[PDB]
Amino acid sequence: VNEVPDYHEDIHTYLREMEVKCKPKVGYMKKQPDITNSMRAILVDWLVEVGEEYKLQNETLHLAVNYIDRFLSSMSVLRGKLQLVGTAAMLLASKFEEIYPPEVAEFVYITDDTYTKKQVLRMEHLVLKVLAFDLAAPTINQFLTQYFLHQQPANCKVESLAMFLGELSLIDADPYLKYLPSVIAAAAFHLALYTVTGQSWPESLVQKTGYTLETLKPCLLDLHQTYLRAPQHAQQSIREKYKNSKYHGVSLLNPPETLNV
Amino acid sequence: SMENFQKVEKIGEGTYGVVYKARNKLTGEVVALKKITEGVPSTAIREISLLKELNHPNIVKLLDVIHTENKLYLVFEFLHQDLKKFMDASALTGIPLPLIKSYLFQLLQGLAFCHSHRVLHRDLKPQNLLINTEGAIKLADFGLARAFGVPVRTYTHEVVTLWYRAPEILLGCKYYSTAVDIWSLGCIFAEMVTRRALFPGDSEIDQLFRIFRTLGTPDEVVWPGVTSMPDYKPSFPKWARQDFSKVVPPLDEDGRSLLSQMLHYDPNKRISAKAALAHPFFQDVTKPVPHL
Ligand SMILES: COc1ccc2c(c1)/C(=C/c1cnc[nH]1)C(=O)N2
Repeated sequence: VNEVPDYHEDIHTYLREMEVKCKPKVGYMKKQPDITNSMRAILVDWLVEVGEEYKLQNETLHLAVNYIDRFLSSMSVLRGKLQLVGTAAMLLASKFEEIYPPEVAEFVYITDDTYTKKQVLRMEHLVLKVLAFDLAAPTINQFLTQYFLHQQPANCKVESLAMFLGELSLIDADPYLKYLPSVIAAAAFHLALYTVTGQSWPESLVQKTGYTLETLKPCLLDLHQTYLRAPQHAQQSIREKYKNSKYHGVSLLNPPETLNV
Repeated sequence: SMENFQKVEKIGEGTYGVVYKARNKLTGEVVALKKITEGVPSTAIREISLLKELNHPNIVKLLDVIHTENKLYLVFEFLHQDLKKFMDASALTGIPLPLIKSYLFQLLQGLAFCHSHRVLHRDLKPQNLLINTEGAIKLADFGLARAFGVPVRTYTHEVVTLWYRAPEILLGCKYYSTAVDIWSLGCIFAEMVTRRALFPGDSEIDQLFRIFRTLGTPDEVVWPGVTSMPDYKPSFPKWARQDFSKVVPPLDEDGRSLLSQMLHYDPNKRISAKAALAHPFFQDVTKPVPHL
């Protein structure tokens, strides 16, 4: 019952439909006059640090990022206000997903008093208005945990490494805004499985998802390059986080040099 | 913003704030207005976000949200009465069997739709089930609900109004799932038939002992793993399981069979809402208007 046998295919279908509706605009950053891909990377890396400091769920982080990308798809923001958007997004995601969210004062503290309490609460309301309260969005993690049920047998390193790779994709809007969560999750699962065990995307997931290594190839080639370059990336908080024994130290594993795909 | 609504009277109150009956002056529609620091409450954020996609004939509809600087109004569909008040008003007449069966059939359709959309309700009790004069019954109050993942992760402990709370929650299990809302509906089926709560405890331990006195103290045969659960104690008294026909004497054989599957100890064996819709108890189900 913890794997909901009678509902898991209905839920998967439903998430498939909702990811298309919650999808940010692929080309938004070129329409932002004052912010760039690089400034977004810095913000998302900081949110990883905040989630680590307050011991928040990984789902909470993924939700906050969906909210930010949706908000910036329609609202032009100056570089001095980008962190105010991020803070309000993380506050909303914590209220939705956490048993014990941090208090608003804690969210003011982590911005170093760049912003007042009143500014954070005002931005909360604006983000709710712009998104029309539509907060129950699908994430990469929601698809990953379903895919993990197809392992024969379950491997903790495969699970943590796929999580790590999905997380790295959050940092880089080019190229990852062009792929759906269910696709990033599938490429991440295949790459982690291959790296740890030598195995490949299983037939049982072809039956569930309709995705094959053929349709996954473009995202897989991107993700592979990202994994190879991760030690040199300007942003490092995800690699540091996934050194921890909580995540079986998976950021210390060596990427495969080729995929044969 | 609210210029088009005329308040009529107060109809409810809770943790959230207060509910009024009101009437749209332009369309004539009757509505329920739920009126609502740390910014917007997390219970309101969950209610609004989760009801945006839960459009179903047996789930109360969220029609609009009016979010000012100062107040937040949720504009909901209005229904005449709650099932708790109807059960009181049916005192010595009883509620006819065709109406009980229709209401249970409808509650199971609403619940299966929630579960198919990854939502746990977590507070099903007669006060949160609303009825109208045409024979509909609908699930209401999603402020205690929560969107789940597959498989589930640990969520808020000690949930569900005590009298309707499942044993896996009382025993402190790390995980709970869709089976908790089924337990609640089993308690509600018994209550419609008798008119009194099935397990009316006054503390968590008294709640457990009342359930054990009716269904037997569970062991490793009936419920594998039970003796390792965090709040299980080997000193619990060991009560014998009672012939199910003594639990709700007026219920026939099919009714008894469905109730026993909704109140199974082991959450892995408890019946799903989806599976229950095909139970032989519902072979002759219709949808009559309520008798009062
Ligand atoms: C508590 O949340 C809700 C939500 C929607 C609602 C009611 C209550 C509600 C309450 C009620 C009580 N008796 C008649 N109606 C109603 O008609 N619609």
